Amino acid sequence: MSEKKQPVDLRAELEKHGYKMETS
Amino acid sequence: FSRVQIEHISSLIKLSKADVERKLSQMILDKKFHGILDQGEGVLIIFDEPPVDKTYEAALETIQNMSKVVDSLYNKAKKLT
Amino acid sequence: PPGGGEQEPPPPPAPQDVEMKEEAATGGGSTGEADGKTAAAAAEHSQRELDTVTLEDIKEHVKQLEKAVSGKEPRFVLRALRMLPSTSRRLNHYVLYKAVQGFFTSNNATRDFLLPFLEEPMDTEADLQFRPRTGKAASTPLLPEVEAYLQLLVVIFMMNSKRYKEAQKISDDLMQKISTQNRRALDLVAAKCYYYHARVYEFLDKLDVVRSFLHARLRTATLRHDADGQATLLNLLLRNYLHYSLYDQAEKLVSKSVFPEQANNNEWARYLYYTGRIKAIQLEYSEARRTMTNALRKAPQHTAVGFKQTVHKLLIVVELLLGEIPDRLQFRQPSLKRSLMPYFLLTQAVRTGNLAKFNQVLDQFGEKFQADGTYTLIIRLRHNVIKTGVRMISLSYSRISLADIAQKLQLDSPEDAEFIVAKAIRDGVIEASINHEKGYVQSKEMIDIYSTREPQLAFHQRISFCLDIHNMSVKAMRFP
Amino acid sequence: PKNPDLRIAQLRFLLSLPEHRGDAAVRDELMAAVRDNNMAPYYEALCKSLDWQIDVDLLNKMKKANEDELKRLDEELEDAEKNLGESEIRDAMMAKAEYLCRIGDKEGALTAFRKTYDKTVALGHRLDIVFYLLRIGLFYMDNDLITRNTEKAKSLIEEGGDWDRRNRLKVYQGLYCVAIRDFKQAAELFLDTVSTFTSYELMDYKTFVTYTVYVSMIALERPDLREKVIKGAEILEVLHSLPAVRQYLFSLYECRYSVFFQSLAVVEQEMKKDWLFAPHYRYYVREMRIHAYSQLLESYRSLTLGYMAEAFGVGVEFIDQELSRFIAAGRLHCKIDKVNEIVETNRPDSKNWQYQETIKKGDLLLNRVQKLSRVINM
Amino acid sequence: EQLPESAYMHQLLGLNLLFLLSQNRVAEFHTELERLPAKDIQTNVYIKHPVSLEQYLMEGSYNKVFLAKGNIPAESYTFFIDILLDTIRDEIAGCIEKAYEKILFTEATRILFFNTPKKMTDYAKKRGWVLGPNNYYSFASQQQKPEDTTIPSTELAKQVIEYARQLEMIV
Repeated sequence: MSEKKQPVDLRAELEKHGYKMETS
Repeated sequence: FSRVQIEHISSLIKLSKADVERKLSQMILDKKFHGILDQGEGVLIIFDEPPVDKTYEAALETIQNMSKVVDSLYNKAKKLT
Repeated sequence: PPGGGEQEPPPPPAPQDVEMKEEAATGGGSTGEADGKTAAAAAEHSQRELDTVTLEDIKEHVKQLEKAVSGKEPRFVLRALRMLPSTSRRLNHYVLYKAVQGFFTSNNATRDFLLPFLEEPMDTEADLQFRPRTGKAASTPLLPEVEAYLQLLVVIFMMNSKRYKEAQKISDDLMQKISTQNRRALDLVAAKCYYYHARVYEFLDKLDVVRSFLHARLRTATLRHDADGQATLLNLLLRNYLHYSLYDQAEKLVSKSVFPEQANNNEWARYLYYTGRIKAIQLEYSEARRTMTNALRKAPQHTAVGFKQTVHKLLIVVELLLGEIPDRLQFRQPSLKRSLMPYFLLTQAVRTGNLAKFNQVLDQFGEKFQADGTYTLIIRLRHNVIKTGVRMISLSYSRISLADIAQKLQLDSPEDAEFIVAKAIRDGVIEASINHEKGYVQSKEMIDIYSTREPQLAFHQRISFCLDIHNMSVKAMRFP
Repeated sequence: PKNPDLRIAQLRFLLSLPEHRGDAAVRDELMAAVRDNNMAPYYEALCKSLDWQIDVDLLNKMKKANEDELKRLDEELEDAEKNLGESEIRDAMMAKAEYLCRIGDKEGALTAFRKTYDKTVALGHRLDIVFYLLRIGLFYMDNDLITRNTEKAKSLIEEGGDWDRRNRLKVYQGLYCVAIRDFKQAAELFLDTVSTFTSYELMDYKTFVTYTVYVSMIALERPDLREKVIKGAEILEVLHSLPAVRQYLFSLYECRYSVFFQSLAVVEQEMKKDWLFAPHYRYYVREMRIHAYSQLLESYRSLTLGYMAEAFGVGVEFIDQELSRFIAAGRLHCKIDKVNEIVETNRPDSKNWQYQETIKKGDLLLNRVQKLSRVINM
Repeated sequence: EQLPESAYMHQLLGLNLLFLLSQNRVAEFHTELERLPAKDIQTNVYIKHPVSLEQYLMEGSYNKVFLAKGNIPAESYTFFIDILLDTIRDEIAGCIEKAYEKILFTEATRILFFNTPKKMTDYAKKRGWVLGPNNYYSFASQQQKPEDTTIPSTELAKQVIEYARQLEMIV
């Protein structure tokens, strides 16, 4: 300004989704 | 007829209920057939509320009116610096 | 040695010109602007003085020492003199001292000579017409000098400028009469050195003696010169009163008024950041999010530097307490980024419904929480995790058992499972219905309504009251 | 004059992101470094990849002999300008200095581009220049200079008409639209498919086939998807050669969900190892979730999850946590009921969202005018 | 500000703050600790109990609060937590319904706990709501079914009545 205030201071997923099949 | 049972409408089309449910739902996928079926009781119901027109007008105005105030950002922030 | 010795002459001529003609053209021009028109005010050299002061606040200021023409202090501070036709001879005496400074050493060092100098305008007796010219001729050396922070023997000289400003304050309580068209520029200049009151007093401890003195000045400007005076003095109040307890939350209630008109420009926006943290202490999140957003969105153009980034930092704090926040990593600047780096993972932990993710953020970033000053809401946000966590899973899951959801809701016993959703409807979260036996939470939704009435009916008064104000502006700006 | 250095840039992507390749990526980098006599490229590769051992006199005498090949051309320009033949002079120094700039960075490139800009009277050589900015913009992944050369070339090409090189530009702008996120313009501009055949600037044609078939499954409608792949006569064979993507195309239409994440695993594995696809896969995957689940729910308004669990293997309790956690993310929001065995789709959102754009856009709209209103005057 | 340090100088803020927030005041907590953060951060922190207690008020508790009613810092302040309990009990009945859906009986025995207290009769009357056998209902229905039909249409007319008056003010 310079006046006033300022000058003061489930993933993506790849692996897990493919694993859901062979899990159960 | 909007509301109809699936078994006797498959009797009018002379086809099995498996590919009647999947083809009709495929017609809903194409949006040309307005309605939906019901698998639990074997029902098919047609309903529609076509017009979006007012929302099209609204969106067309305001979405561009964003860039309008962006265009006014050039002039009205130029007098500052 | 020859290079550094011959590079001393080049720098001074630039302050010898612009720093000489800045208060000569603006201050001397404001003299003719203060003789007539009077319209009513304007006094466009007051805002031009703001441009010159903000220009000095970066480069080069004046002193310090710099060992370049320290005779600029006695130049404008002496030789009114005295009545206007006699002042014209002194207007030639500034050129006379330009030749005297162009011949001899030109008194490149003042230092302890400020004692007779600063008291020379009181030796003239007097200017006598323009107090802003006397206050500015003394302060313009001293006010940029506060940026040196030498803290030896010149701090009481800044206090002498504060006493000269107190003589400006007594004259701010008297004449008037009538339309002291120069007191708006006195509101401008004094607000500056009232913030220099803040800085110089903050060199040791709080200014509390000047809190009763500020209340003396803020109340004596009531109701006459409060315009543009009360706004800056209220920020002078609110800033350090936000640093030192107490009662300012209820004090600004009875203080308002508003206080209209908002001046100048970003002053009201930063005030809505100051009182924005205030109104955020009451925790009502619609008024807090609107006062925090309107604080940052209303502030052009910067630089400098990081406090305009600080209002954006604390802005979305109330949005974290709302329960829904976007990921702000795309809004990071080259500076604001490195400042908020802990606050990044904080709002990322607010988006997620995980408890350990948010608690680990608290334990690790607690040091940065001490730097910002916002603490108390970090522990209660766990209730925002249980409400957003249940908003998540309920709408998410078809029918969820109270034992399976008990992992993310961390208790979710067969009893409190009723209240989690029920008391969320009290807060307007989720409509999920639960028949409790084992049990299981079956979440459905049917709502078709609203999105209509209040938006369009308010837009009527919004647009109309707006264009009415734009009328009050354009219709009144046609004086030329 | 592209694919040799195009593979070098692909080797930069093979070195950069994955940290688990320490052998093949540096090997074929040196195999491509000993040819084309690159200098500045192997400096950036020297900081990123291994620092050797020793290069020094090897590539310094190669840059010395190439300097002799550089100084034979740069000392022929004053001997060639001794005679006069309009182009019979500067066309040699514009193309070979770009080959001398192919030795490094942007310098000879950009200085020859604006050099020859005032000479060539034909658009073919101007578009060849455009090809040089596009390859040098592809190596450094800089999208700033790839827009300007094409914007100036198309006006001369579309004045106008072309067959081959117009399809070439469609591949370029398709590679730029897929460099950033554009789903529709990539497949729409790649609709030419086999008409581009194979070119040195189009690199491997099979990779281009994978580029258009991977991007045509997102923003393209399901009837339009099968209209592209199945009804397309020329594209069907080149997508049939690779069963990986063809299996994903015909199974997506087959609606079977038991092969999806395995076929998507092969598709995503190809998505990870290809450049410029790294930022865009995170949305691409969850988009394929809501893509395949959009036709899952649309079958029936009220669906019995027992019928869903009939052939899944196994979807009894899996679709509960799977679809739910995808609903919580914001993908395919719906209200489903259990022990009543009702999956209710929904929610059309034909009331709130219909009128929401007014107040939504009007919020920031009237906000942005509130700024400019209350700022001035004072 | 400088005074000899007193033992109760710290907790007089926090224990009064305990009763302050645990009576469900979400504002006065922030402005009570808004003096300066430093004195609150150092040590002797009683702050964790009330805030989590309030999270257990909308949880609600009852259960975890009764377990927190066994462990209190406390200290020496009793009749504050007595009215604190009273303002908790009545505000649970105020924050429950309207509107909540159908639930069973023995979990409404879990609502007010005890075994079969007379407070469950006081609320089942006050709520109203419904008293069902072995169940409870929100009928009927959900509730009162706001339409709103043409009741807003009158003020809709009035809206542009004085707005066209503002249109004539331009004109």
